[PDB]
Amino acid sequence: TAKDILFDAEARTKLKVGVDKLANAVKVTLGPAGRNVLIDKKFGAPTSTKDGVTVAKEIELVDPVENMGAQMVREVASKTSDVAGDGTTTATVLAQAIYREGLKNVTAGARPIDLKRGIDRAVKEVVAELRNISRSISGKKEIAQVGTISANNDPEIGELIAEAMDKVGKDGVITVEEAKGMETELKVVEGMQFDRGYLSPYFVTNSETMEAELDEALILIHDKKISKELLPILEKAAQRPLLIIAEDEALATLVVNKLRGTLKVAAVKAGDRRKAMLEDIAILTGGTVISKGYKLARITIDKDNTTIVEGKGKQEEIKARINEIKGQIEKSYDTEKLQERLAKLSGGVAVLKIGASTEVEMKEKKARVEDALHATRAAVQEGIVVGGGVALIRAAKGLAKAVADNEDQKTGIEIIRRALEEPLRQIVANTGTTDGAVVLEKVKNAEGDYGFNARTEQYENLIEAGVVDPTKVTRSALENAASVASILLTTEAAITDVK
Amino acid sequence: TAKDILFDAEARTKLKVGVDKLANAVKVTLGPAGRNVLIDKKFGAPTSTKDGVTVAKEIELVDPVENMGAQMVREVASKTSDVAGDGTTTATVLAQAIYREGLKNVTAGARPIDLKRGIDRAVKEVVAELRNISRSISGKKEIAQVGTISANNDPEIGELIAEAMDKVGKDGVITVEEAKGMETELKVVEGMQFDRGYLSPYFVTNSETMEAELDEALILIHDKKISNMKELLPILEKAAQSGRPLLIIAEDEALATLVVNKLRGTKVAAVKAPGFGDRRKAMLEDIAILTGGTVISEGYKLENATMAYLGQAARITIDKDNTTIVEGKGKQEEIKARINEIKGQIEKSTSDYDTEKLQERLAKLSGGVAVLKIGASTEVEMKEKKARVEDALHATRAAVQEGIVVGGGVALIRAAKGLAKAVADNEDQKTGIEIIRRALEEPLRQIVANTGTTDGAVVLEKVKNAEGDYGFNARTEQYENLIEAGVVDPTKVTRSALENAASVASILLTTEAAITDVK
Amino acid sequence: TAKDILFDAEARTKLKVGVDKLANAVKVTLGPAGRNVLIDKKFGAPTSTKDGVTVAKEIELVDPVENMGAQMVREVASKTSDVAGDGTTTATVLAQAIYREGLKNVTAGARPIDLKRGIDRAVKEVVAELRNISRSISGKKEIAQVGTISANNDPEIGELIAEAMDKVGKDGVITVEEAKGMETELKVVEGMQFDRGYLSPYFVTAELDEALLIHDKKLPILEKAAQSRPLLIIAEDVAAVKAGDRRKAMLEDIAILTGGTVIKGYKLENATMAYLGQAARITIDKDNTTIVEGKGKQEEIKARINEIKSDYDTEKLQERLAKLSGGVAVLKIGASTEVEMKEKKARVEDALHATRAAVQEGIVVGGGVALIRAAKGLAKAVADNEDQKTGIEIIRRALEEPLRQIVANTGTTDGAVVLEKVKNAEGDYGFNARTEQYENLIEAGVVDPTKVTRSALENAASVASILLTTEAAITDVK
Amino acid sequence: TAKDILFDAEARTKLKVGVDKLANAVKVTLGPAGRNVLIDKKFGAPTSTKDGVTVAKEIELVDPVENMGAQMVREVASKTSDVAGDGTTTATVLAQAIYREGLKNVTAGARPIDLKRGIDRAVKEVVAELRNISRSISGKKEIAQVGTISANNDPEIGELIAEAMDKVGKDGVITVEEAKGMETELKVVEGMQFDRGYLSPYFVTNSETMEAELDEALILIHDKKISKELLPILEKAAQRPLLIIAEDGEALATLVVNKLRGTLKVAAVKAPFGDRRKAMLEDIAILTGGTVITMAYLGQAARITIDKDNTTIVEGKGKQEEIKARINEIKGQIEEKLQERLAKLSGGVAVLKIGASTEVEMKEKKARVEDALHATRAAVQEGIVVGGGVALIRAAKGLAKAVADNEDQKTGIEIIRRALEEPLRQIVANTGTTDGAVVLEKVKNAEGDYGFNARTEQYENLIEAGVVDPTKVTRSALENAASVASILLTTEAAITDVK
Ligand SMILES: [Ca+2]
Ligand SMILES: [Ca+2]
Ligand SMILES: [Ca+2]
Repeated sequence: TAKDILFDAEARTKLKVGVDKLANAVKVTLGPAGRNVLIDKKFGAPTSTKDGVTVAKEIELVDPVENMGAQMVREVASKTSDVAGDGTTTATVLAQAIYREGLKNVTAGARPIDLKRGIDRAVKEVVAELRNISRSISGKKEIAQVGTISANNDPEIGELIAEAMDKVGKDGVITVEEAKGMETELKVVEGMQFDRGYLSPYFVTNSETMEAELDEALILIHDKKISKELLPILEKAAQRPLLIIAEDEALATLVVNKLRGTLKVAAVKAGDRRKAMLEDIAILTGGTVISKGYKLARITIDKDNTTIVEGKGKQEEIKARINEIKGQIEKSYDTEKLQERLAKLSGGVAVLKIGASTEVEMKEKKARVEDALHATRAAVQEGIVVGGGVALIRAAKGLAKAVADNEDQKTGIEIIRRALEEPLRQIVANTGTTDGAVVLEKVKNAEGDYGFNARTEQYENLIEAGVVDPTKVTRSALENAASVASILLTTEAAITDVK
Repeated sequence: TAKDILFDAEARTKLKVGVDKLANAVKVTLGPAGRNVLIDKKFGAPTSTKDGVTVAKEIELVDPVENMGAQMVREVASKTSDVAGDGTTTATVLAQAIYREGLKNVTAGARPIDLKRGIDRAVKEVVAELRNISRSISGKKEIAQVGTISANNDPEIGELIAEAMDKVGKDGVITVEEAKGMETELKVVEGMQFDRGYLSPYFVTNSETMEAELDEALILIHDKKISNMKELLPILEKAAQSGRPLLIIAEDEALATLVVNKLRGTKVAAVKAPGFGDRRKAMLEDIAILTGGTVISEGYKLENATMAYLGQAARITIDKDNTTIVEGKGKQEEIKARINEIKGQIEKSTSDYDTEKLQERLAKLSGGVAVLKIGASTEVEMKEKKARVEDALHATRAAVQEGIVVGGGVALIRAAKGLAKAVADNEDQKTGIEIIRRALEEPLRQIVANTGTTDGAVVLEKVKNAEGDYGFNARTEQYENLIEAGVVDPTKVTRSALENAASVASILLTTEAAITDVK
Repeated sequence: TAKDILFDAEARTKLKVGVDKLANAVKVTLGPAGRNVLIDKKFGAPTSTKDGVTVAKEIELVDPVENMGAQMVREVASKTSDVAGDGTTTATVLAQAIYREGLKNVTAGARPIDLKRGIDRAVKEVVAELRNISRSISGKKEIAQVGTISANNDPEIGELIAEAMDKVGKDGVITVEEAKGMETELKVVEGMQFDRGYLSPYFVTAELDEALLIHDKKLPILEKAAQSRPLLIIAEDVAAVKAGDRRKAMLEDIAILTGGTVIKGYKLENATMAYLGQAARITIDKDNTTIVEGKGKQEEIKARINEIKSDYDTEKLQERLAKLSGGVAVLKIGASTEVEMKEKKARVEDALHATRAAVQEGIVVGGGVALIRAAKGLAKAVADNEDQKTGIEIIRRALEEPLRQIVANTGTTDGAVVLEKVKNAEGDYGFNARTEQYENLIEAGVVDPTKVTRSALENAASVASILLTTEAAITDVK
Repeated sequence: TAKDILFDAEARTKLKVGVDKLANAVKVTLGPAGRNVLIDKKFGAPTSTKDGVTVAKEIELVDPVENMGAQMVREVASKTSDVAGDGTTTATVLAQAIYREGLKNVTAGARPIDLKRGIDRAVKEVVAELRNISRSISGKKEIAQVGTISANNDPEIGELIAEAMDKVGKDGVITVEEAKGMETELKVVEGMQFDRGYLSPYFVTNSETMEAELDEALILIHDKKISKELLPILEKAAQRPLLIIAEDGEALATLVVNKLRGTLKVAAVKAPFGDRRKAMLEDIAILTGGTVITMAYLGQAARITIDKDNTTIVEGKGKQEEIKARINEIKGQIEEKLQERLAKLSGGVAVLKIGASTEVEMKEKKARVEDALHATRAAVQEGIVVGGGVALIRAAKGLAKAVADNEDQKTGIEIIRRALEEPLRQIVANTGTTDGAVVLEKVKNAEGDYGFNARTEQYENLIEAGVVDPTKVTRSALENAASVASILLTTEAAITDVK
């Protein structure tokens, strides 16, 4: 269709309006002092949410140029919680500050590409200093402590996550499921996980976790493309859910039936490494690959992940596949990919069964366990830092190592320096305090983990009081915010359809 | 869809208009002097109602942000009369007062978070003082006295409610049904109650009470989710040959078939199974042996279709929060054996948790269901006094729990004495406390205002300077002793009205943004 | 659906506009001098009517709040005519006057509730005095005269009602059908009638010969009884009629008069057709169901009478004795042509209904004079304050409105003098709008049943009291 | 339908508005300093691209006359990247500058046709001088250098391109597929290609590459026209896709509906004229194992790729002695186009199997090879000039040989003179510096390969620094730009439908 094109300053200023509309909406929920946001419904009472992810997913604008900038910062900041599980709102606040002060200097005559270089060099040094203050977590002692903090002072949850990672390892597969009663238990079952996600978002079973739950599901292994093709195998299977695994018209047939009352299915994709894993996935679930003269318990489907929990094969035939994998190990960079498959079959999947007195309390703990698990998995990888937005301020000391080739690149370093204070400035601002300018000054002049705690409105040691953020959360927020702001600063044109 | 966003003062002020539109409409019906509200109808004469709940259900606004505030106060205040049986309009009047005075101070420089803390600390002390001034109701004598007051001075109803609570206890299951004649009687029949709702409001039989009533219904017990609408077709078709309604008890768009089929023609309802996990499979058997049927586990829904496996009961009532099975057709023989089985498992007493967890299951099959059959000379007279029994029953149920206090809004004023124990960390928190102090007078000030007098300021002064149960009775327009005169409220109603009102008023003060779709 | 809300003065003022629009349309038809109203139709010539009820049923307004006030008065004033024969327009005129003066004082600062208390106290005393001046009607001579006046001065119609009420009694069942010829014949036939009626609007046909089903509780017999005779279905659920403690006792009474039995050891699915009571002819319209010649056992019906023959309950089942022992008189009216027959047959039904009401609560002077005479009872009305006293005064001036509208419809501007000459006079002296002369209205034949007059005032004060106490009007957004 | 007509200057001015909107949007992506362009999406985050080809395809205008000017320049400039593999953005920048100065002199009173004559004489001289300063590429040493440059300094890619051209020759057919594993290999099979592509774009299997890919399809040779008729033999092979090769309407649309729907994947390609087309039909039979005009008459093998202007068959179904029998028959005629007939079967097709560590890196490396392969074929053909827009400035010395009859024709010569420096002026402008006027004068004064490198923002020798463009790219962008700009200068009327 026809287009409307905006150029340079007129395009960048209108993008700022959309970025500001997104940020100002989500940033009021930042921190423990975050305020309440009302999201209207079509009928009934509205939704009261203090979560910044809920507010962000509802943000949409009438003006397409403003909506572009709002959707740009949304997609980039959303990639923070994908590999971490927290910090989307922090990245959004940072992205607004980096882009606001960047445009001010671009208007002043600074080169946008030099401001980008100064930002990119400043970010590498802030992350460097950020890892210097990072404290790694390993062992069932301090792992259970991180899980207890993320579970809001629940030591029984921390040990459940600690003893789970002591079986399959720190890189192992951990799954949370509902128990059969008050007792919470931990067991390990045969299963694997790969990096192929769902083909369409319409396969999501519950928007709470954005996953797809298939209970007692049949598995279909196919090495060819999709575009349905074979009705009888698919139609007769509807007489238990079915997971279809192919190499790629037929997708629309599965989406309509997914929303339909019956025929509940999901579609997940799978060189020669894929041919061997399909037979390995079929030997685990007892199925048969179709490639080869073939003609015609729980499965969790995430965005980037697919996990088969307790796939039922033959116990002896699955172990016979293990002998073939390690047998080829002794016969050989190429051997690294083969040993990965060895840990998937023999490693298993640790399942965390959570239960409570009532059903609403059983789903209460399951919500906290999945949150505590996701945060602890990130704390084991890149470590932990001080929360409350202080770690970004402490990491500002590393800016002295940033080298600016000219004045404009030095300005970009100053933009990052002033942006690091914005998350803490907003956390104090959400308390309704008019003195928040002094609060930032005391925390900045201090050292270490000393900072302002917005929950009790008291100055104390944040790590000692349980206020901490995963290092992966803090560094990803700054990297993503600086990424989207640099793309918007260097954007000379904005193209959109005509209404 | 694209969104429009309001921020801070502009959002809170727009939300206040919706709360005022809701409150000003419902509050004219408060008290015995409450005035009449005309509600337009599609065709014919309009509906005249003095009931604040009926007026509240009709309130809807064109402005999306204003409608949000109106629906916020509506849902939270509706929870007052949900558990306590009354107090919805009082919760709305209190919510408008706390929110109005709250917004005045926010624009004056007060932090909303410290106001909320001052609000919450004041309410905890006012509820505390309500507990101290509350008279606990116990014993067959005064229970009938409370039931007589709630019945509008009918001694027969109070004695009937008191006798019902004597058979099944305080927590027993009591239902109100129509009788066959002028004689009012009480019948205790075998049954139980579990908390589960219908899977869709379209199953509701009588939209006035929002209940699904089934006479001589068939009970289908299944422990797994049904998404099929295929394997269940032969057993559902075999129920059409019987002609009696069907209640499907399962774990769970297959429910859309039964919702549309029963709405447009031929009469069945479905609810979720009670509990979960291993405790669900055991309760489904108790809900089976009681109704005279068997559980379908892994038999199957497709094959093995037998009406002997289906249970049946005389009457089954399903509200949104609960499902009641009255007079199950299961024989008394195996029911006695099921009791000794659970009592034998309770005699083992292994885990301290499972000990009382199993007794909750035993008490449902032991105490049964007490049925109150109400009748009169004419059919229209029975429907009048049947609604009075259902109101008097729910009022007495709440009176036995938390006690009773003085009505006429005086208990809220008397409970202000507890504000001296409310500690304030700063002036903003102290401001939130005096916001609660001025809000407690609002229910009485509105009750007096509904009399039409301009002297309400003087009436509020006499009652506050009075002592104990002395207050103004808006019905007779006389200063007297309200408890001696029969003006009383369950303590649960009064404390829930203030708690809910302060809850929704605190959320709106802490609301910095309002998101709504573009028109 | 979103709503628009009005409060207090704004709400009640717009409600008054709708009430004024309804009253001003119907009140021009009041009295014998009432004027003419044209009602548009879809195609052809419009309908012209002097009847206030016809104009009332056509009143619908575009403004929802104004329409609510019009439908309020319409529904309440229509209840006056449930059993009246007249008086629907009078109740609307009274409701307009009470509500107008009510709002007028509410704006002046009077409490609406104190006005309502004064209104209700004033009505009880007016109705009390209305019964003191009322004259009871009993005996075939007085009933024949009242029936003649209700027949538009037809002496034989009044005698027909009197002789029919002479054999079956004052409370007896009287029905009207069409004669088979010129002769108008009255004959007492066996049967009973109750107050129930058809459960739906349809099946008007309801004339059923050889009815040939009594079911107390909530299928194959319908197809069985169809071949071998229209069936009547009496149950609590080719015609069906609805059926507390005295309900089942009368089910056996109908089962004895009919040749069947009540279908609780009887199942409606397994019930034989021999249990179906068969009568001669059944006539069912809306509020009544008439059974004629139930064809039951004369020995069983005579035995059930002896079975019947502690205070209000003893007289409750004593009315069932009049069902079996008493009969149903049939009035068959005929003439030379069908146009003169069906018209005269409708005049008998309208005259019988008025005569039935005159026997119950009595008769009072017409022309709106009874409401003015009954104003003397207001001296017994006790006022607790000045606001309630103004409520007494509202009713006082309201009672003059019906007579003032009758004189206004004559087109004269002298109606103010006619109202004063009536109030200064005592007794039955009044103004006859037919001859436009002063005379005694009872001797002149101008009279209304006391039930008609008291119901118009009680209903008018009722609907006007609700509107004065209405603080809110909620309507759907356009 | 009714029309709106604009005449002369009124029509040419409106066309310029559309030309400017196309150029100004695409030109910000020109050069290594090119800046991002945000293109809106129906839902989700918008597309951010630095590619001028992606931006150009999105430009569409509301005004009909303005859209004509944008579509004229876009289609003509797209022919640059079609044959030469690149330079479609440069052609748009040149066409904007030529048409801008053209209209400016037409308003000054210069005859448009003499401006066109002056432009065309100048282009022939600039292209001639561009050939003089070009450097021919030959041998495995020079080809490996060009392939490594187009691969962003990846010696494995440059050597593979030179090795592939070492077998099939300079003009031989080279195709790129995806390898079955980590190892990158090379294989040669017996195949041929012809200049006839697909009949309809709806047969495209893969998008954004403007092509169609048939994996393991069947070939049918038909000498007549296809207008349901031959359907009886079509469903016999429907129980694998098939490739129909015939002279061509009615039944062609039936295959279009079956394409987008996904039932019986098929593609139609015109037969390669007269007796010569039937002669190549036998070569398309014997080599492909089919029979000219039954399931025995349809050959097949490997994968068939179908471009717009091209179609390729791979590896054939023919027997080893069967292909040699027809090769001896064509070689039977001794004593100019008959040599190209036997150069197809005997030439073969070189298949490039590209692979990487993961599946995501393979498609990034594969597209890198496909761009390098297309860039190398232009280097071996017309040579290589200096990049960075310097070759257009150096070739301006050839304007002395251009003979101008009158002043208007001399004006056209100078229009080309000022336009040749426009691409370099835009590359420096994309850096954000306001001093770019100095960079242009400093490069113009220097001689040879000395020019400005916008990647490092420093002056150097561009040929030794890796900055180079194929001569075919530079000369085509100028010839295409001057072509469309001359048509618009001579356009006296613009006719378009009424809205
Ligand atoms: Ca809405
Ligand atoms: Ca209407
Ligand atoms: Ca859009």
